[PDB]
Amino acid sequence: SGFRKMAFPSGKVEGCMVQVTCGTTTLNGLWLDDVVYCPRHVICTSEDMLNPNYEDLLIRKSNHNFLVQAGNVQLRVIGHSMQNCVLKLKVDTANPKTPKYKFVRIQPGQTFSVLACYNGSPSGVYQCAMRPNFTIKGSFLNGSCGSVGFNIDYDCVSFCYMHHMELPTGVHAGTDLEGNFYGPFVDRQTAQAAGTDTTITVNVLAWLYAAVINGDRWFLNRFTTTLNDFNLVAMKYNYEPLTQDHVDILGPLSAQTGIAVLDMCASLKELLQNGMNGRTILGSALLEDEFTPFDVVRQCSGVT
Amino acid sequence: SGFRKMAFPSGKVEGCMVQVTCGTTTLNGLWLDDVVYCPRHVICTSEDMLNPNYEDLLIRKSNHNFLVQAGNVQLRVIGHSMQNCVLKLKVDTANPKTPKYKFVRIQPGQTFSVLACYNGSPSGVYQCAMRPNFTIKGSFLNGSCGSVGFNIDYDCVSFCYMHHMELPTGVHAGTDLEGNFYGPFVDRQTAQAAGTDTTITVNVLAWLYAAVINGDRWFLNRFTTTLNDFNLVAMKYNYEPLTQDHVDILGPLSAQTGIAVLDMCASLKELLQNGMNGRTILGSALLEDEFTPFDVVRQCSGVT
Ligand SMILES: O=C(Cc1cncc2ccccc12)N(CCC1CCCCC1)Cc1cccs1
Ligand SMILES: O=C(Cc1cncc2ccccc12)N(CCC1CCCCC1)Cc1cccs1
Repeated sequence: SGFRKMAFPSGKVEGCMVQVTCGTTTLNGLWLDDVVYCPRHVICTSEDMLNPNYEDLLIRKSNHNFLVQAGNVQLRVIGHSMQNCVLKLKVDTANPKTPKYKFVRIQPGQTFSVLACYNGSPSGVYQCAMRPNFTIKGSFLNGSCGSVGFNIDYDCVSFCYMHHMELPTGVHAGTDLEGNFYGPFVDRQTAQAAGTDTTITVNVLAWLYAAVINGDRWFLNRFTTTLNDFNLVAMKYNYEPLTQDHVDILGPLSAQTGIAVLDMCASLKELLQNGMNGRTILGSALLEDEFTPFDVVRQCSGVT
Repeated sequence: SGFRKMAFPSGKVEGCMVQVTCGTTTLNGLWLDDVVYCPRHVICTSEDMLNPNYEDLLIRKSNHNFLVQAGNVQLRVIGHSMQNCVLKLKVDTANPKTPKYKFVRIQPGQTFSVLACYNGSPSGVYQCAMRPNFTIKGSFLNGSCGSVGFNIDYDCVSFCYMHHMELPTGVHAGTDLEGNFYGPFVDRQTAQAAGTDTTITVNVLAWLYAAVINGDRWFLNRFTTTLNDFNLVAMKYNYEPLTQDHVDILGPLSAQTGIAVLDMCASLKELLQNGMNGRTILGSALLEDEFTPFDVVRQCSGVT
């Protein structure tokens, strides 16, 4: 029992973190096989960020201008290319610690673990989610760029995010491991507003199911609702619309607790309309939306 | 910017996790050098837990009754002893992945990372704190015993906790790596009530400092208070008394923000007396107490 914001063990990803320096800029790189993946803004100075032309800036760089350090040993760069907003630095040594891996592009509402790094060294691990506005509410300081987001399925590490940016609003933006930004963000130091940060309804429902499993049942009411009625209330409260795909995805949690999905929706509806009244659910005073139904099942079953 | 409940990278501790089986009971062990540390209740059946006499139960066990598996390879047990509530299983192979380590006994209010394990395999990592009542609010299922709590200082892993128990209240109890329980808990399946779970005031103040650094300043008021006046309010709200040692420990955060410790105490006092009014601080609707002043500084500075 007990329910925690849990991240995947970071060991497999720590073994991939390297330091990439280009000129006076230093950030993190991900070393998988004989390729080092890093944000392309490693080639920029702070002044360049206002209006960078990456292709032109890259012309003035050669393999030897990219310094890659794994531990206290330097890696030899034998090739370099730009794929969208990431640079692929081909090195002469395959990473002996390369885990089994995939590059996946996640959807909003999907959660992942981040291994925050500075100078190629891991400093911390936390769990977060891709917000519906395509931002992540991370914890990143200057130099954290190149830190990655990932999920683990037994032994396979699915890399889904690479950190690139902090918007003026203090939220974060980044790309998948192919260099494509999540959302409409660009790697320029320019006015970029995130968009409405809606609550991930399916994740809130999953977390309400986790609360019932773990004993917090005070919020359970005697009502039920329909998808349409529930969505009228969800829209008013800046909650994402709930689909039949979401109801289907909550099926196993519905079965384990004996609580139909639409009954849990009615309980959520009253929590939105009446507030918590100074009460908590799993030690939280707000409705948590950064646990997917898969995370709730994984944590409550004990997947290793 | 951004502030997250961050755990230490778990890699160094993942390399120590082994599976210990005795008879029909299986739990986790910590393999450091040629010794495997595990809860002594690995020798008990579910029936034995009601009234175990560990010394007598242990007499019927020999080195060969303890099965240690690291990965898919079995380790040879060449010696066994009971130190308080942990068993030390001497194996014939020193762990090739032993990090630099210490066994420390933490105080209440101190935070640590837990690598939750099942069958010697890591399943997740989260950050928690030793509560003032000596319980931990973890996330542990049956089979999680032997999972450890730790802190990392650069390359040294300080092991501070080993999971043993879940109290009827759903909270957790465990020992330091010498087998001594935190608090008055015993490894018996018997009625054990935790005691008042007070809020760690010094940690709440540290987190209020983190909020100011990260831009959430709405709670800052025009008042100040004294340690005695503040403590009269803190007692009423089940908050731990604040000492001059705590004020001293908050000095660097006070300096970085320009906010005197007693001014932050007055802000906290009004938050306790008036509530949040539907507002949040670092995306939380309650006052967070599981970040020490050291954690706030570490996260805000970027210690690797
Ligand atoms: O946002 C960052 C990094 C960053 C990330 N997370 C958190 C940050 C916190 C503080 C400062 C910076 C942070 N950029 C890079 C900073 C420069 C450092 C020197 C060399 C040239 C880049 C600016 C842009 C990238 C893309 C579009 S604007
Ligand atoms: O509390 C646990 C483990 C546990 C921990 N965290 C979470 C748990 C969740 C569910 C069940 C159990 C949990 N004990 C061990 C369970 C037995 C399993 C079979 C063999 C004999 C022991 C009972 C006691 C230990 C000390 C005093 S009473």
